[PDB]
Amino acid sequence: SGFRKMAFPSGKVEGCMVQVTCGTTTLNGLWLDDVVYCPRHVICTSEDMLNPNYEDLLIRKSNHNFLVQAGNVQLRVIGHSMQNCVLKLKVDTANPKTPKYKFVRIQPGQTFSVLACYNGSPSGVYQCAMRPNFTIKGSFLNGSCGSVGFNIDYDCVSFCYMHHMELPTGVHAGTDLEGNFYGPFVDRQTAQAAGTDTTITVNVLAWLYAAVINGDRWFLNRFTTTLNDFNLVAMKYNYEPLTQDHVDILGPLSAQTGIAVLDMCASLKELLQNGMNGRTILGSALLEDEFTPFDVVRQCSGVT
Amino acid sequence: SGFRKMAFPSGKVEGCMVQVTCGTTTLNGLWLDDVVYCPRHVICTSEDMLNPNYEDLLIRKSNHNFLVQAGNVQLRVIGHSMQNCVLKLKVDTANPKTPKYKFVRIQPGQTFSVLACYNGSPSGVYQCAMRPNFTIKGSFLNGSCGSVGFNIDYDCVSFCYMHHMELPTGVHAGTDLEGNFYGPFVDRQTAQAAGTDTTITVNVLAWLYAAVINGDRWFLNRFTTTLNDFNLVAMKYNYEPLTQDHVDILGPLSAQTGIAVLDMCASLKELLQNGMNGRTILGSALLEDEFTPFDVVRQCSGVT
Ligand SMILES: C[C@@]1(C(=O)Nc2nncn2C2CC2)CCOc2ccccc21
Ligand SMILES: C[C@@]1(C(=O)Nc2nncn2C2CC2)CCOc2ccccc21
Repeated sequence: SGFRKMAFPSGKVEGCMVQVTCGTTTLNGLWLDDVVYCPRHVICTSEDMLNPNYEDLLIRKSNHNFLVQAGNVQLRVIGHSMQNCVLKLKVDTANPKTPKYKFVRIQPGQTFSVLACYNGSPSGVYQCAMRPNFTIKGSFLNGSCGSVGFNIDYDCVSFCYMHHMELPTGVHAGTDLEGNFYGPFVDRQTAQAAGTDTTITVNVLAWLYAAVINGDRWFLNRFTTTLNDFNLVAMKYNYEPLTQDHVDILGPLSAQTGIAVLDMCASLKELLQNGMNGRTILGSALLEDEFTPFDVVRQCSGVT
Repeated sequence: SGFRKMAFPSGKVEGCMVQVTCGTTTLNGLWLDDVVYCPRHVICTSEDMLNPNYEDLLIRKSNHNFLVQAGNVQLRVIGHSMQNCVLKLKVDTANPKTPKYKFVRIQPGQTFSVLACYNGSPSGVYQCAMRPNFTIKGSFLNGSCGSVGFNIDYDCVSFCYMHHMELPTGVHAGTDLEGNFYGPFVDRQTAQAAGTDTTITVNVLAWLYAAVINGDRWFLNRFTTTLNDFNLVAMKYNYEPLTQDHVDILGPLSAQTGIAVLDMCASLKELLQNGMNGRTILGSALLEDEFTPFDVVRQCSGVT
């Protein structure tokens, strides 16, 4: 037992991190097969970021201007193209460590692991969620752009995120591996404010189920509620509305614990209305929303 | 910017995980050079755990009774010995993926990453701290024994922990890689209760410095305190006493932020006495103590 904010093992993704340099700018690239993926802002100076015309800035770049280094060995760049906000650099060598992989675009509320990198080298791994306002709250310093977010299904790495930007509020923005930004964000040094960061209700309920499985039961009460009644409270507390799809997804956790989904909603409702009163749930003093119901099942069963 | 509970990249340790089976019991082993390290309780039945005589149980075991599998390939066991609470299985093949490594015994308050494993396969990675009562609060199910805790200094993995046990309270106990338990715990299914789980004061102060660096400054006040005055409050709140050694260790964070160590102690004192009042610091509603001052510097500078 015990329940932790766990990230996927990062080895398969570490084998893909390379360093990409264009002019004075160095960031991270993802090397899969004979292609290196990186944020297109690698071609910009700090001055260009205010109002970059990426197509025009890219005409001045040739294959030899993109320096790609995998560990301490240089990769030969034989092609380059821009797909949305990422550059795809064709190299003459397939990455020998390329794992089985997919490029997926996740939904808000979904979680993933980030392998934070600097100069193509991994610094650490942590678990994130795509917020309902399409930002992530990561740990990213200068040089961390090009670090990726991913999930793993046994031996297949599903890449879902590539880091590009830090908003003036300290939150993070990026793209899927096709270069499309999550949310309305653009790769330009301009006023971009995030919308309401609501709480991922289905994730909190999944985490309440993990708490019951792992022995933290104080918050369980004698009440029940309905989806409509719960959602009035959820609205008031800036929580995502709960749908019948969410109830269905929580079905296995409900079955394993014997606590009906709406009963757990009534427990959550009282926690919202009354607070924790100085108590904790799974070592946290706030309601955690960065575990999906699939993460809870995975961790509570021991999936590898 | 942004600050996260970050674990080290696990690739180097994933390359060392093997499966060890003895009789009906399967757990994890750590393969470094031509030795596989695992908890000695691999030789026990569930019945043996009540009062095992490890030397006597081990006489009935031969090299061929320890089945070691690295991925899907069997390793030939050519020697076996017991060192304290671990077994060292000599195999005929050096692990080709053995990283540069050390075996270190950490102090309470120190943090490390755990690569939770099942049947020699990695399931996830998370950051831990050796609690002041010598327990860890991990996420460990049946079959996770033999999973290891570690730190990394560039390319050198310092192994500090091997998982062995779950106490009836849901907390975890284990050994360093020489097989010596942290704390007073023994590998026997018996009444073992942990002592006071105090808060690692120097870690909380380090995390308050990370919060100021990353923009969360509301808790900064107009006060100062002394070590002796701070420690009276720390005692009342079950916090570890702060020593001049801790003040010295926080020196670089104090320098970087311009906030004297004792001023931050006065901020911590008011947080203890007054609570958070429904506010958060780095997305947490409790004072976090699982970041050392070295972890804060590492993450805030981008060490790889
Ligand atoms: C490259 C840059 C950026 O945000 N980098 C970044 N990302 N996460 C963290 N950091 C560092 C600031 C800490 C700089 C600001 O202008 C922009 C504008 C758009 C896209 C990127 C960027
Ligand atoms: C093997 C065992 C154990 O605690 N295993 C373990 N460790 N972390 C998690 N789990 C599973 C229980 C979930 C079982 C109980 O008796 C003992 C007694 C001593 C040492 C080990 C053990």
